[PDB]
Parts: sequence; C-alpha cells; structure tokens
Amino acid sequence: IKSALLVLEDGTQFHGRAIGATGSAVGEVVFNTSMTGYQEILTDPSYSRQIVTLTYPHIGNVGTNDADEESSQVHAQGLVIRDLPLIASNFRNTEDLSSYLKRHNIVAIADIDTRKLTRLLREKGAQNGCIIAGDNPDAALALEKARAFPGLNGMDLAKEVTTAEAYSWTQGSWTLTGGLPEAKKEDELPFHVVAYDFGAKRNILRMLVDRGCRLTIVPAQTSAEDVLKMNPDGIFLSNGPGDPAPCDYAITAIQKFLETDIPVFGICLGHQLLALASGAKTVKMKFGHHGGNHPVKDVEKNVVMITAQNHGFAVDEATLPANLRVTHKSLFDGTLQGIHRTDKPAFSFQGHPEASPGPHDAAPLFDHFIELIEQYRKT
Amino acid sequence: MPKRTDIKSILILGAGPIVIGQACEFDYSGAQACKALREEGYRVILVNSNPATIMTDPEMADATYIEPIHWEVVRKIIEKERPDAVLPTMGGQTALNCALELERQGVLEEFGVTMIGATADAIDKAEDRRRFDVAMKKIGLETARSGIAHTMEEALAVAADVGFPCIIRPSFTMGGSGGGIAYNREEFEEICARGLDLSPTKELLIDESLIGWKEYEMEVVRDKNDNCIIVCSIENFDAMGIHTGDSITVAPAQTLTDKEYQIMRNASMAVLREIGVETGGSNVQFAVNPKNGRLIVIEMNPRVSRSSALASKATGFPIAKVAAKLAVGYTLDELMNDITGGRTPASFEPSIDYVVTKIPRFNFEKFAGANDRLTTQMKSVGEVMAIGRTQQESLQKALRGLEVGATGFDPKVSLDDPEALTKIRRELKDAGADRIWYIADAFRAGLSVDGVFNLTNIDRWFLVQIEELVRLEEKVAEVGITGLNADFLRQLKRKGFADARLAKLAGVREAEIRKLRDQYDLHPVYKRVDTCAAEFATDTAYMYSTYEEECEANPSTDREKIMVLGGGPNRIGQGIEFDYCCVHASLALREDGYETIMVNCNPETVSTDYDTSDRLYFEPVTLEDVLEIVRIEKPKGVIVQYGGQTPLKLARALEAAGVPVIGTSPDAIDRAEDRERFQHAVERLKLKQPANATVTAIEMAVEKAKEIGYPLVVRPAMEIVYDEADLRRYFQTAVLLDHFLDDAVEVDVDAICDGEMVLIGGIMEHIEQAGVHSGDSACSLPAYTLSQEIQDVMRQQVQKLAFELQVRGLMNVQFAVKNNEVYLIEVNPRAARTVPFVSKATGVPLAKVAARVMAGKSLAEQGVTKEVIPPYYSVKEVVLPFNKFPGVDPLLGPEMRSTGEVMGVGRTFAEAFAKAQLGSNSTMKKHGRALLSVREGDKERVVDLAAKLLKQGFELDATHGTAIVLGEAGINPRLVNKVHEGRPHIQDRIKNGEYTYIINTTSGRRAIEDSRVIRRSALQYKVHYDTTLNGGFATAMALNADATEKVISVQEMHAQIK
Ligand SMILES: Nc1ncnc2c1ncn2[C@@H]1O[C@H](COP(=O)(O)OP(=O)(O)O)[C@@H](O)[C@H]1O
Ligand SMILES: Nc1ncnc2c1ncn2[C@@H]1O[C@H](COP(=O)(O)OP(=O)(O)O)[C@@H](O)[C@H]1O
Ligand SMILES: CC[N+](CC)(CC)CC
Ligand SMILES: NCCC[C@H](N)C(=O)O
Ligand SMILES: [Cl-]
Ligand SMILES: [Cl-]
Ligand SMILES: [Cl-]
Ligand SMILES: [Cl-]
Ligand SMILES: [Cl-]
Ligand SMILES: [Cl-]
Ligand SMILES: [K+]
Ligand SMILES: [K+]
Ligand SMILES: [K+]
Ligand SMILES: [K+]
Ligand SMILES: [K+]
Ligand SMILES: [K+]
Ligand SMILES: [K+]
Ligand SMILES: [K+]
Ligand SMILES: [Mn+2]
Ligand SMILES: [Mn+2]
Ligand SMILES: [Mn+2]
Repeated sequence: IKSALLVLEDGTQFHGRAIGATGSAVGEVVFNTSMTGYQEILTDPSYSRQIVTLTYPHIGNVGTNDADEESSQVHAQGLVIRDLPLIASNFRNTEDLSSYLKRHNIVAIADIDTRKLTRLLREKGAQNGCIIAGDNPDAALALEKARAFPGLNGMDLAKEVTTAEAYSWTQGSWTLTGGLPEAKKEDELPFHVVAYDFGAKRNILRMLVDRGCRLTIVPAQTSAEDVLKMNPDGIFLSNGPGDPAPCDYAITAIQKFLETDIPVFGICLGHQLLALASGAKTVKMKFGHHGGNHPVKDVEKNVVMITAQNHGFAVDEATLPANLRVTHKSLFDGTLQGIHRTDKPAFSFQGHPEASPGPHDAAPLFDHFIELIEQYRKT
Repeated sequence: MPKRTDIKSILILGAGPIVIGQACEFDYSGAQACKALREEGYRVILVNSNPATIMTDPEMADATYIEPIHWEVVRKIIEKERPDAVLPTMGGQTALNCALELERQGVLEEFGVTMIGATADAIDKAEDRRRFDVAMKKIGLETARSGIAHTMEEALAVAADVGFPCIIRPSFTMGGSGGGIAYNREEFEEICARGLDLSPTKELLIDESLIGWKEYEMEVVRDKNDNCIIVCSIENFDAMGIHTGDSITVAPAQTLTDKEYQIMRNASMAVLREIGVETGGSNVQFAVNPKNGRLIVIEMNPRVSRSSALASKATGFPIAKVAAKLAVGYTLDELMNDITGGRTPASFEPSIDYVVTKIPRFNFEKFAGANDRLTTQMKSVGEVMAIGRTQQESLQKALRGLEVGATGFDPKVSLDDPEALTKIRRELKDAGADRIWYIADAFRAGLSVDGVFNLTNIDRWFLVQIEELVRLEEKVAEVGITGLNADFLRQLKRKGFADARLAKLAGVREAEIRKLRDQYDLHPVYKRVDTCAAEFATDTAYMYSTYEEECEANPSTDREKIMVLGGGPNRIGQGIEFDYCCVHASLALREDGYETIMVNCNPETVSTDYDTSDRLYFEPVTLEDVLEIVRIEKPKGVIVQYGGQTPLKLARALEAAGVPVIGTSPDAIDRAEDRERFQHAVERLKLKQPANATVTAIEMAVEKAKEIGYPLVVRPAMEIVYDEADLRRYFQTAVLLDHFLDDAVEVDVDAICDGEMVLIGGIMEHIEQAGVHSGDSACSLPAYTLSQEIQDVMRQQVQKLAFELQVRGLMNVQFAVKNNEVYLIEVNPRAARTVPFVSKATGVPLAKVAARVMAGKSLAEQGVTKEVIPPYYSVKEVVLPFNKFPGVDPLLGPEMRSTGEVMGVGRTFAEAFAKAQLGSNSTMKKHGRALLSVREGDKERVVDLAAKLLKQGFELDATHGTAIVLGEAGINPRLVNKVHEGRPHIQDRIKNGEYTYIINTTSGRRAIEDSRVIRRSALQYKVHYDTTLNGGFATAMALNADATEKVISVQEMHAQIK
C-alpha cells in the first residue's frame, strides 16, 4: 500500500494510490477530456503549475516514447487519473507510465473518482489543489498548501519556462515510417521565422519547418529591436503557461512589430498576447478548455473544425478593437477563437493548430501564415 | 443548410425480418429516422415486412406498409404514395439492395423519387469490392493483397496467388454473408461457390490473410458542408479473422497511440469523402499490425450498422436521428446535442469517461451438426452491452448480463482434469463461443499471458486484465467468506465481481454476499452517459452502475414509478417481440403519467434508446443489479412479464426480496410453468390434456410409455419417439412423457385478464401441425380452417384458465385440435412473441392495454372489452437461419430455431399467405417442376396436392413409394431415383436446377437422417421447399394469388376495422 491524496481548496479530498514520485504537488487543478495523447499533454509547457486530471479512466495503455514528448520535460505539476493499466501495450512504448512519472519526478495519484472531480470543477470552476503521495499523507497539510497556492490569475509563467539563450530549430514532423526526421540544413529552408518562446510545443516548430521555415527561438523577453535586426520573414508567438496579461515585455514588443509590415502569427498564449497588444482584454475562464474534441467555427467560411484546446484565459470579444476582426468562435460556449488584424498582416488562433495530441483539422491555419510570409517577401 | 424544401414526402426502406447478421439494430435505426423526419414535419412513408417492430407502429409514421420488401411491391407503394425522396441507409443490406434494384429497374426515374442520405453511386462504390479497392489505392490507403472473381476459375487463380489461408468476401453482402476463411482448396470451393451465388452482383473479393492483426472500427458522420466527425472508435477484443459481429468489442480504442489514432481518423474521413458519402454516417473498418502500426483499410458500410447502434448507445450520440436530419439538408452545426440538454451542437466528437463492452450472443446448442467455430461469417444471434468505469468492471458486467447462466468467469474445465490443458489449448487456438471462459481457465491451469496471446492473438492489454481477475478469485477461494472484509470486498466490487460469483468462490449463497454488502454499506453509485465526459451537464437520465464515490441517480420523490425489466440480449426465441412489448409498456404508462424506468442492456433495441423512457438503467437484468436500482428508486411496481424468460426467472426472488412486482404474481407464473402445478389446474378445471408421465428410469418409461401410447413427446431439447425400439434408441443418446397428438392443428391464443373480464386478443391458427414449434410455424389470424364452434370452445377454456390462474395482464394459451377435440398444450402467463403480430393485425396495442391493466386500470375502464376480428386476413411467416449453418438439416420440429418473422395482409387467406411467403424471401415460382417425396401417413393427401400442382402447370417428379401412390390415383409423375437407387438422383436433379419446388415430408429418426440430402440440397440450391403437407397446401393456395397486386397501409388496415 502506497497512499496518495489530493486535496482541493474547498477541502474536498480524494484518496487513492501513488503512481509517481514520493512528495507533494501544488497547482491549479484542471480536467482534460482527451481519450488519447496523455504523454504529449504531460509534456506540454502550458501545463506548468497545473495539476492534470484526465477524464478517460485508463491512462497509460500505450506506455511512453521520446517521440511523444512535446518539450524537454514534464510541465504538469501533477497527474490525476482513474486507473493505471497493469501493462503498456504498444509497439512504440519504451517505458511504462509509472516508471516514466518517477523518472521525471512527478507526483501522481490513481484510483480516484475522476468523474466526481470533473463535475466539481465544471460546476464550481477551477480550483487549486495539492497532491501528497507518501507513507502517511497529511490531509490538513494538503489543504494548507492548496489554500496557500497563489493562483494562476496574474501569474507570468512564460518567463519561467522560456529558453535561456536563443537557438535555431530546423526539424520537421514525425512519420510512422521514418519517425522523427533529421534536422534540415539551413539552406534547405526557404523562409526564416523568429519565434518567441513562451513555453513552445515542439510540434509547432516542427510543423513550421514542414512548411519551409527555418527558426530562431528567442527568449520571451527578447526586445522587438533585437529581433527586427534579424530580418525575419515572419514572427511567431508560441503557446505558454500562466496569465498572458502580466507579460508586459511581450506586449510592448508585439506592439512594435505591429508598426511594421512583417507577418505575425500567434497560437494560444501568443493569441492572447497579440490581442492584448492590439488593445483587447483577456479574462480567466470558469474552468477553461482542455481536450481534443472542441468544435470551432471559421465564421468566414462557416465550417467547423474539431480542435485541440488547452487554455484557462481568453480574449473578451466584447472589448475587441475595431482593427481586430473575429475569425473563429467556439461551438461549445461561443468563446473567441481567432482574430485577424483588419489593417495588418497579423492573426492568431486560440486553439492548437499543431494538435499533438489531437485532430489535425486546424492545421491549415499555418498555411495562411505562409501566404503572408510569401507575400511579404514579394514586397 | 436548413431543411430541404423540394422534399415533402420520404419513403424509408426498412430492413425486413430479423436474421443473423441483420438484427434489431435496424428497427432502432428505422425508428429513429421515422421519429427524426416526422419531428421535422415531413411526410413519412415506410415499408417493413417485420411486424414486431416499433417502426411499423401506425402512430410512428404517415403511411406504414407491412408488405414484402420486393422491388415490385415497393414499386406499387411508390406508385401509390408518390414519395419525393427515398432514404435507403436505415434498413441494412436489404435496404441498400432494394434501393439499387429500384434504381436499376428504372423505378426511381419513373416516379421522380430522389435518393437521399447516400446516392446510388456512393453505395455501389462501397458495396462493389473491386470499386472500393480501387478507391483506396486512389487515396493512398493500403488494402490487403487481393483479387476479384466472378467465376470459380477466376477465384482459383486469385487463391493460387494469395495462398492459404485466404479471406473470401462477396460484393454486396454484410455480416460476412457468403464468405469465410479458406484453409484449403476443398474449403475454398465450397465458400466461393456459396458467395458467388449469394452475391447480388455475383462477385467475390479474395484476400491474403491478416488473421491475428488488431481490428478497429470508426463511426463517422459527414454533412453537406463537408463537416466531419468521429462519433466513436472501437477496438475489437477478438482479432482479425473473427467477424466484428461475432467478436467481443470495446469503446473507445485502447491500444493506439494518439499518433496512430489520428492517422486512422484521417483515413476514415478520407474514405467517406472518396466513396461519396456526403450526408450521413458510415462505418470504416481497419486492421492494424500490432508490430509496427501498419494500417490497412478493410471496408466501409455506407449506412447505419450494428456498430452504429452500439456506438450510439456507447456515446449517447443518436447517430441515425442525426443522419436522418442531415439527409434532408440539415448540417451538424445546426443540430443540437440531445443529451446535453440541447445546450451544445451535434457538430462535435464525443468523449467518454468509462469503458463500453459488447459481447455477442450465440445459439449453437440449437444447431447440433453445425460448425461452432468463429470465423468471418457471422453466426451470432444477438449481443449484450455493458458500461463500467474500468474495463474489468465493464467486461464482468457484460458477462453477467449475457443470459447464458454465467456470473462472470465461471469455469469450464476441472482443475484436476488431466486433459484440461489440451482442451483449453484447442479452445484458445480455434475460437468458439466459449473462448472467453476458456481464457480464464487457461490462467487457472498455469498458462502465461504470452502463451495465451500466442494462441489467441488477443492483445495482452486485455489478457493481463483477465489474469488479474483470476488471481483475485483464487484469493477469494482461499480466504473464504471470513476474508471478505470491507476493504477487499469493495476492491472486488470495483473490479465488477458479481455477488453470485463471489458466493460460489466463498462457498456461500448469493444472498449472503449481498447481505454482507448491506452490512458494510457497500452499494454502487450511478453515473450518467453524457457524450462529453462530464464537461457539460445533462438533463437526461441514462445511467450505469459502478463502485465509485459520487452518485448521480438523483431519484424523484415526486411521481409514482413503474419499472419495466428488459430481456437482455436477443436469442432465438427471445427476440425483438418481447422488446416491442417492453417499449409499449413504457410508452403507455409514461403517457398515462407514471415515471417509467427501463432496465435493459441490449444495445440493438429501442428499449435502450434514452427516448423511450423517463429513466434508463443500462444494466445487466439480474437480481443483484435490479435490487440495487429498486433500492434507490423505490418504485410503485415492477413489470417482469414483458422481457421474456430473463425477467421471468427473477420474479420469485424479486418478490422474496421485497420487490413490488405488478401484474400476474410470481406464484401464478410458477403455477403455469410447473408442469406439475399445471397438470393439477387442468385437472382442477376439467380440461383435456394429452396423457403424460414422469419417468425416472429407462424400463420405467418403456412401461409408462405403453400406458401413454406412441407416438411420444420426450421433454427433459425435445424429441418425438415412435415405437418401443425408438424409445430405447433415444434413451441411449439421451423426464416428461407426453402423448404426441399426431395430425392435429396447433393454435395460439393471446388474451388479457383484469380479474373481472378476459379480453381475447387473438386466435391464430398455425399452418404447420402441432409438433412443429409454434415459433417456427406460419399462422393465420383469423383461423383459416377452424370451425367457429371449436374456436368458441377454446375461447371459453381461455377464460376459465385466466381466472383460475389469477392472470393480471397478458397471457397466451396453446392448444391442439385433434378429431374435433381441444387439447391444452401449455399456458404462458405473460406477454408472448405473437403479441406484436396480433396488435398489428387487430389494431389493438395489447402491450399497452395489458400494461395499464397491470398498473391498475381495468379493461372496462380503458374501453377495450370486445374481441376484434379484422376484415382481412393476417398471415405470419418465419425466417430460419439454416443457410448460416449448412451442416445442419434444415428441417422443422418441436424446438424453435427461427430468428424472425414477417406479416402478410390479404383479402383472402391465399393472398395473405402469398405476401407472407414472398416476404420471407421464398424462392417459390409459379411454374416448373415439382419434386414430391412424402411419408406414409401423407401418401393419401398428397394426391390432391399433386393434382393442384398439376392444375397450376407444374410437372411432377417423385420417388418410388410416392410415385406408386400417385399412380394408383391416376397421376403418373416422372420417377426419380433416391441416391442409393442409381441415377439420376434427386441430388443430381436438384443440383442441376430441375426443380422449382419441393415437397418432402418425413417421419422417424431413421427416415429423417436418410432424407437429409434432399433438404440440404434444396437449401443449397435455393429451391423452395415445404417439409409439411399442410405447408404444401398453403403454398399451393398462394399460387392463385399475386402478392404484388395490391398494397395497403397499416393506417388503412386499421381504418377498415369496425
Ligand atoms: N485479409 C483478411 N485477413 C483476415 N481476416 C480478414 C481479412 N479481411 C477481413 N477479415 C475479417 O473478415 C471480417 C468481415 O469482412 P468485412 O469486409 O467487414 O465483411 P462484411 O461486409 O460482411 O462485414 C472482418 O471484420 C475481419 O475479422
Ligand atoms: N403433446 C403434444 N402433442 C403435439 N404437439 C405438441 C405436444 N406438446 C408440445 N407440442 C409441440 O411442441 C411445441 C413446443 O411445446 P411447448 O410446451 O409449448 O414448449 P415451449 O415452452 O418451448 O413453448 C408446441 O408449440 C407444439 O408444436
Ligand atoms: C440480409 C437479409 N437478406 C439480404 C439482404 C437475405 C435474408 C434480405 C433478402
Ligand atoms: N414456417 C416454417 C418454414 C417452412 C419451410 N418452408 C418448411 O416447410 O420447412
Ligand atoms: Cl475519490
Ligand atoms: Cl447481406
Ligand atoms: Cl507488415
Ligand atoms: Cl465444471
Ligand atoms: Cl484483504
Ligand atoms: Cl455449419
Ligand atoms: K479511491
Ligand atoms: K423528387
Ligand atoms: K462494404
Ligand atoms: K492491395
Ligand atoms: K474481430
Ligand atoms: K441483441
Ligand atoms: K405448429
Ligand atoms: K413456453
Ligand atoms: Mn460490410
Ligand atoms: Mn464488416
Ligand atoms: Mn409453447
């Protein structure tokens, strides 16, 4: 018997079993509806400081593998599941989930009523919590730490996971047949994009490369100036954890790029940033969007796409500046999903066009970005 | 975008009688479509020869046609109704096939009927194996190495090329109809010949083997705007090589990485796009090599399926309702999601927080000489579904809900059997219906997970799970009841162990475990189905039990509730008829104001549609599961009289345990079912019963039998012994003894009793004599030969019996009429399979009326007090599964083997029979050569039959003794040699297409086993045959009518009634 316990801010306790590292974990608790893709999710930087709950009971069926890692590490503060399978059964598995968790030093709990947990969060909105896994998990203590959690509202997490120094990425997407490909040679990539790293998912980068982009990853706080100097064919604003709001540096910089003619594309946190820099307002959602079955309509074409979502904050549609047209909305709650500058070559998407995990439906969002780029070069 | 306007009226092609491979799933889907289109204000016209369907209830559509599903007949319906469009994707293969014939025959053009949901070309593209293969290659999807054949010569060369073993798949078939696995040339020619003939397009697809790869299915929906969704993914438990319908399957997929899932999801959509399905749902099947993720496209079905029903139940996403709406111009984003209170659109992909398990239901014990091994051709007669938070929990619940007497992983072999490992091995290697239990036995016997994998190819992910359960059972056996502390017991419950299973292991009574649970306060909680993994709230109460923390049942304190127990999976004899009653009880009482609670786990049925009731418990219909629901719902009454045997066997225990059972008492039921109690009641009432005895020993029977008199009806399986020598003979291979009533008319009587009066629902005269199971007999309403005086006598006995037995609701009485004498065969104190047919024939919803009675409202009070005798004849005919089990002798007898039935409506008996016959898919012609080969006692009436055939223009052939008889009467048929006689023989003649009709009546085990070739050949060659002289006369009569001459709607039928 290896105990584990999860306590929410409200005092609600979930007793189960430890499946990861011994220790404690504190974070905002969220639920994810993805039936597949647990590894990619765990390795998503956007999950920093967040305790991840998966609705699909059986988590770990396929094991783990390096190819399924969205970042260099596990960003999830903790993992909450219903059942940890006896075995992993997939030709691609290189290590079982439990082993993997331990190795990444993640506090994880299994065997809890995840459903009850999910309905609670939906009903009452996000909550902060704490998981304690050890010999004698102290409930009171757990409550203490949860309660003491600062909260993600107003928390700038982007500066926390961003890269120390700039770097170049030239690697493309995985194939069943060829796995993860060998990094391309610079002369092979037509365009050169500059990517702000606000805790970037490797699949975004890879898919950009697939489109003929050679990247230059830059720290979050990099100055527009320093950037402009590079002569970018395009600028990209990545996804990331925390409140987009407090990231003044980025906002400021973006504003600077907006005065130029250089194409700009932001995904998720980068969508929020763009919006902010355009004079819009962001809010913290009740429980947010985390899953991969989210319908999003391209209001323009009147077509729906099933998308991969992962956000706790959104852009207020009602405060949008006139230079900011709406391009996409959620079919689930009507929330703002995409926007494009009426006057500039800048646009963004709240969801994850790069999926990973998730439906490939929204991939073409990248395509538009390329267009902008190719046309920017024409000029 | 919104509904189409150049469409007002729509004809929906129904599926026809239930057969293996094409079951209840179509009444569910057909009903959903009716409902959907009707809701949208369209004029609905449908055709379905199957009377036991809710879809054919007069109140579900505008023009209901219970007529044979033949293009010529359908033509008359179109000509008469002039529908604008036709929706052919809701009635399985029958509907697709029929829509295309109608198209081929130019009928659609002729009346300006538009094909909606899918187009004729799309259909063919998917249906034509060659075309489908070509399309996959065009879209870069991989298919197994294969080749097309249209002849045996051609097929042989494909084989030569792919080698053995190889997979044979006819074009324009499903449920593996006409296919199989050929391990050798012999097997190979048999299958190929069979499928070429069966194939509507006379075309096969022969593939190399992928046996053992993983099998997957995806349910897709696409709108005209090109929106596309995955409603559900299914991972099969049983690997490729065993048809999806005969496999254990689960949702969602379990062992695919997200990366693999996306590729499969993308492919799925690509396939629909390429085939051309633009407005509906489709199923896409694949094969995955577990070793390298290699993906292969198997097929696609351009319509709703058995999988789509399972998928709708599993997710809560009403596929068919949605598709019907899309068929008329609606788009996904425009439709609302039913269960999420309409708060969200239908344009989304469902997410579920539990595991869904489907287990097929077989009936091999009913087909002795059949090949009982699982293959690519479906053999299952039904299926069960279960929901659990875990796979363990999900699987065990399904096991216990299958209705085969299992409480879970009950043992099949003895631990201390020296040959056990050998038997297990075989069962594993060559899968039969019992494999799942043998898997557990294997682990008990010391075989490892890898050893089991190697034999079965079932993913280790599932296997380890089963092993763990065994290991847990062994502890239970060791610790016994004393070891059953709260902690452990709870662990056990969480893994889905049944109280009954635990009791057996612990060596106690099931009620002791249940008591133990009450002590510890160890009860399940109920979760709801919501399509989104709790991300959104739901107002629907579609629930399942699980051992968790939070309960979502939230029962009302408000209304008086009425619980209706379902029959679980369908099996031969316990079909859709019982579910139709269940559905009507719910619809009636709900309409009457009660709060209706349904308990069932059959994924194929309308009973398990969230729409049918107020509350739905998708649970195994067992004492344990039911008590738990009762425990929390505290209903006013429970109806156990409508779901067949299942709920019936529970009645006593339920009552004992304090359940408020309504209608006929469990005691009352027992009175009727207990042959002893019964014999006293008949006795009590001074009624006639065949002489009977209860023999213990052989030599006791031989004596008693002398007493009783031959022939004899030995009832433990049932047989009919003719002589003393026959008795022993039986005894060898081999108790109630019953004088068999030779040359007697069998009759069914359906009625209702409210304790005050008895209402005669209907008197049905079977065509086949007593001896041929009532369930396999054709029948007439009203009687076609029975005198009024005698029927009156039966009506009286029904009354007497009703009161005496204390009937409260439905009852059915079976009689035999011999020499103007009424004999009682049996009394079934509940709703019978004939109930829906009688309701259809008479216009009275017996199930609804009887439900009200049970609930407390009298016949007088409801105003249903007079027996209805319609103005037209109603004939019922059955469909038998023999063509699925070639080894089996396609002969009728005392045991029921049919899967479905049809209804024929005519101005005369002849016309009604004609329609019924054609409706049953009879190959009967009005010309040709007939073959007569009858038994002794028939040799006398045959003459008249012969003359009748002669009058029609048939030529006759006959065997020796038959020819002798005819000759003496002045009819000289052409002599034909029995096989042992020389040549040519019947077998030869039959095979060479000489005959268009066969009449063969046999008597005596030996005479039967002898004549087995005639029947077998007739079936193989598709010649219409009758195995009863009585049946022959009916056939004869029907030659004088034209089933395509006139069609009538149910609404019109009901209107002629006075
Ligand atoms: N190449 C193959 N090797 C082994 N089994 C196969 C192969 N192709 C198909 N099967 C099996 O045969 C079944 C029936 O084939 P399918 O195309 O689905 O026919 P149907 O239309 O009758 O359902 C599949 O569900 C599968 O288990
Ligand atoms: N004594 C008998 N004489 C003639 N036919 C009989 C006799 N008993 C039963 N049968 C035949 O056997 C069939 C099945 O018998 P039954 O008692 O009704 O069993 P079940 O419960 O399966 O309906 C009847 O429908 C009838 O054709
Ligand atoms: C599937 C049912 N049939 C094939 C379409 C044969 C019984 C209808 C005739
Ligand atoms: N109603 C039973 C089916 C009849 C079949 N033609 C036979 O006579 O055996
Ligand atoms: Cl819990
Ligand atoms: Cl078919
Ligand atoms: Cl391979
Ligand atoms: Cl045994
Ligand atoms: Cl214990
Ligand atoms: Cl067979
Ligand atoms: K727990
Ligand atoms: K038309
Ligand atoms: K097909
Ligand atoms: K091929
Ligand atoms: K299978
Ligand atoms: K069934
Ligand atoms: K009969
Ligand atoms: K019976
Ligand atoms: Mn098919
Ligand atoms: Mn199939
Ligand atoms: Mn009977």
